[PDB]
Amino acid sequence: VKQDMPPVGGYGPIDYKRNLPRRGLSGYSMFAVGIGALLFGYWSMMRWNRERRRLQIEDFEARIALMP
Amino acid sequence: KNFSLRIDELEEMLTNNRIWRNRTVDIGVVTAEDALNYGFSGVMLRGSGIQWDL
Repeated sequence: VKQDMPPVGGYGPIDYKRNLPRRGLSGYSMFAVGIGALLFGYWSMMRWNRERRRLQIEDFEARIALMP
Repeated sequence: KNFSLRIDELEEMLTNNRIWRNRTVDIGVVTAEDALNYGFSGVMLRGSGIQWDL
């Protein structure tokens, strides 16, 4: 009998592919998302700014009527 | 099998990394005339043009 170490029954395949799935989407979608979220933030910032303008005018009314 | 997956993940990590590329692209040209005169061997001959494997 012989007791070397051959490949017992053959070994299966071994990959060597450059498998890069390319996660993400196209860049035009990235520009669309960026400009959309940016403009969303601009509109919300505009609304909050003019609300605080209203309250700032009310504080001006306080300092005007409080003075004499 | 496991090292095939790990070398693919190394190629994921580096290799189309922008600033490592911009670190080493511009530098170290090897003229094929100089590659044969100056006695380069191995990976230098495989990279600098002419097809040569012992």
